[PDB]
Amino acid sequence: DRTPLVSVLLEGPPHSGKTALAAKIAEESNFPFIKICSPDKMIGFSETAKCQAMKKIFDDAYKSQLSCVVVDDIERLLDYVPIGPRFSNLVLQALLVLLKKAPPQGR
Amino acid sequence: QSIINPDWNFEKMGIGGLDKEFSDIFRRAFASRVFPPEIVEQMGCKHVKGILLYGPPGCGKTLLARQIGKMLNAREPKVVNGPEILNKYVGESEANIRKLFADAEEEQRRLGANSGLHIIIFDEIDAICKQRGSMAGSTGVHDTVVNQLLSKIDGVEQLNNILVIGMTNRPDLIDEALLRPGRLEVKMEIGLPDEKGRLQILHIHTARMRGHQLLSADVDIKELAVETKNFSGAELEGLVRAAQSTAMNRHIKASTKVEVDMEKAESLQVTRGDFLASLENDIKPAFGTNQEDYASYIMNGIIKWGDPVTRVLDDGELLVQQTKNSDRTPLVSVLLEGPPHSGKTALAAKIAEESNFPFIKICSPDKMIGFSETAKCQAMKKIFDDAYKSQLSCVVVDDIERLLDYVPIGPRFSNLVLQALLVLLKKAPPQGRKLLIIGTTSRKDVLQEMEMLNAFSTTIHVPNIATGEQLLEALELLGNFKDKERTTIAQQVKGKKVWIGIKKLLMLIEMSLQMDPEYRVRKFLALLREEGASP
Amino acid sequence: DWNFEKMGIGGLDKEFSDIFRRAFASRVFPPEIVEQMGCKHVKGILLYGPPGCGKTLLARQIGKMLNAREPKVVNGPEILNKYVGESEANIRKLFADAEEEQRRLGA
Amino acid sequence: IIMDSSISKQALSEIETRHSEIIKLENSIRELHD
Ligand SMILES: Nc1ncnc2c1ncn2[C@@H]1O[C@H](COP(=O)(O)OP(=O)(O)OP(=O)(O)O)[C@@H](O)[C@H]1O
Ligand SMILES: Nc1ncnc2c1ncn2[C@@H]1O[C@H](COP(=O)(O)OP(=O)(O)OP(=O)(O)O)[C@@H](O)[C@H]1O
Ligand SMILES: Nc1ncnc2c1ncn2[C@@H]1O[C@H](COP(=O)(O)OP(=O)(O)O)[C@@H](O)[C@H]1O
Ligand SMILES: [Mg+2]
Ligand SMILES: [Mg+2]
Ligand SMILES: [Mg+2]
Ligand SMILES: [Mg+2]
Repeated sequence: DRTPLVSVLLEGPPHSGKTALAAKIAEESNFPFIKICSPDKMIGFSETAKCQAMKKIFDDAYKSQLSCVVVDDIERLLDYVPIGPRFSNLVLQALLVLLKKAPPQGR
Repeated sequence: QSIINPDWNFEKMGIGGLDKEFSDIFRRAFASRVFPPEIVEQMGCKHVKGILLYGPPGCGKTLLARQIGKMLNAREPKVVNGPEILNKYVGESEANIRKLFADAEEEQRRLGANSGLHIIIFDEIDAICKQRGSMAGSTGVHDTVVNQLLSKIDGVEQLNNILVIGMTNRPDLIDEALLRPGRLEVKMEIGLPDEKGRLQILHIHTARMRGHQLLSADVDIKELAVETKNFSGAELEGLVRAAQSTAMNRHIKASTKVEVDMEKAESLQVTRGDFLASLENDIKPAFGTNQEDYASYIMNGIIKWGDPVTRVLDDGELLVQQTKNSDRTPLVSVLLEGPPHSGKTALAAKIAEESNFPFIKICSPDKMIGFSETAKCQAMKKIFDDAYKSQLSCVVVDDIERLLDYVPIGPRFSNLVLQALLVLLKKAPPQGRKLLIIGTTSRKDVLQEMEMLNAFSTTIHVPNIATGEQLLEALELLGNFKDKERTTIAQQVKGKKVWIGIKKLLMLIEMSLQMDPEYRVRKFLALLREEGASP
Repeated sequence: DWNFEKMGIGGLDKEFSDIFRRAFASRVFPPEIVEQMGCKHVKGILLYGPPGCGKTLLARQIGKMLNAREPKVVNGPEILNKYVGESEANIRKLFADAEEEQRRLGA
Repeated sequence: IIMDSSISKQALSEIETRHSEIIKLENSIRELHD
């Protein structure tokens, strides 16, 4: 109860099998509510649409007893390209505020 | 006798903490109408024939309607519901609206400059009198009704024995013509009870039970009145009914077939616990408060891990005492700085709580997820505007760098928010008021670059554990490792350097307490040494 | 005659008990104590939630519980009529028998 | 640049005796009864 929020990050070289080890960990927990937020369901969306989708998915998790959420391929959620560099700032700010927002009491 | 009756009453009737408004309205109206006519003719002035009441839902307007209907010695009041005069057949709406004023006009004709007054109460007046702009609808019943009423109230003919009291829940949806001078003047607002009207209301709604001795001696009215804040009369009555309901059901038993415990519920009393439970889980004020924020920002309390923790609180208390008792400086600001994961927001919240200022607020980024900069500026402006309506205030803006959307690649941020925050730190409040602003940040140098550090008045450091003895003291005060484990931990830390913040210490202890007893200390030491880093 | 088992609404126990406590409690106790306490009765209930957790079953069974007249149902927006000032009459035509009995008998 | 609009109609209290049968009332009062 001292720590009602925990986050972890999987890192490694590309083409190494990371998106298939987060799914297994999420599945083996047997939590009641499990959802995966991948960027292949948001093809062509502008910044605001992505922010709203992520916010809705995170709100769906505050109305349960305990849950797990997967954010796979971060580098593609907030568009990134080495030239420039260029990226979206709204998505980065939304993520950086959502990663430190404890849920309602006792969840 | 002119109009009023000898028994003013105003306490048996039921109307509660509305004294200044009633006295003021009796001053403005019902004064020229009660006086020797000769003096009035000597000045030669006419009366006022329009009053408008508005306020938040549940304040007592409708009750005032009936009580005024009883609290006069005139002929009789005619009360008509708002949207009941519209009729299907052509021309009947105007017939209904004009049918109301016949008696007053006839009597004025019979006795000009004499006779009593007729009072018409138009409940839900906003239903029929809408803006005459478009209405985008065939037929002009809505326009015709308003035009006819406007012609009747004021027109070529002059009527001086009629008064209209229009009560509305939202003045925004009212035609412009009526609010203009000459149609409806002296508009009052009925707000929420402050402290004494609240006690009067709770006494009015509880007199009966004490009359029959149904309230246990444990209950105290003053305690409940003080505890409940930002309530409206309807909320108070609902709370009383909820406590009553909690007891009524307490004395009953029904799982299979409804059954009352007669001869077991013959004696019934209401205890303070019933009131507390009802107030906690049954009735919640509509205006809202900041209980969740206060209980959520200080999650694990505040402990004393050394000297530094006391100094910051002492300086905050000094600043508060300064803002209380000075007239040359109506505005004061302070900045809290430190490395990340050091407990700055919690300390700011505690400092704000220690003072008993009537108005306190915390404006944090958590409420503005996905907002563009314009919305952020509007929200901050609204917060400060609302804070500009009291004799004392305290607004806490935490995590400044996350308000401007600062990222160190280029770098890039928002300009409108920066300028608005730079201007709102130097505007003094309206004369005879005070304000105290506290800020929380983690990157002092960046702010120093933008020329914002010189707008603040002072800065206070917030250090973290930097000595083995302090770490041992904090561990002891948390009470997790004891006896031999603490002995070995103290042995490993040879009074050397430990640059770790409090939040990280909590996280490390929790992560270390997950294995078997034999390996806990080793894991804790390994994590402390690896992440230990250097200053 | 009435038993909670016969209505077959298993799954919701705290909600039903709370509703029975807050509303159908002041109409069970002897009729003199309530008078002394000087308390009116609560008139109104609101139910909301996801699509299909049992909100219309509760309404139906509560309606069939009581030993009084049958309920009056208004299926969605069934009170709108073309002629000016007829929807108001339609709505006003619902609280008709209640007013008559209230004015005739009293308590 | 578009806005669809709905309309609401009202009936008329058609009266048989508001003209041409006030004359028929006279034909019933001043003539038939006379
Ligand atoms: N000053 C007061 N004295 C006594 N009771 C009060 C007072 N203020 C509020 N109440 C109680 O709360 C309610 C006040 O609302 P009321 O019945 O007057 O309707 P209203 O506020 O005009 O409603 P609406 O806002 O929809 O027009 C009443 O039930 C009354 O008992
Ligand atoms: N003496 C103390 N002072 C402050 N916090 C303490 C103290 N003792 C225990 N704590 C715990 O440490 C927490 C401090 O971290 P907090 O949640 O306020 O984040 P923070 O320091 O504002 O973080 P960041 O700067 O990264 O946003 C307090 O909420 C409380 O849970
Ligand atoms: N708590 C429940 N117990 C038993 N059946 C239920 C329950 N909730 C829903 N149902 C079933 O759902 C159907 C009715 O649901 P319905 O009242 O239409 O829900 P809603 O109106 O919220 O869509 C029936 O088949 C009923 O048996
Ligand atoms: Mg991948
Ligand atoms: Mg009212
Ligand atoms: Mg902080
Ligand atoms: Mg339904």
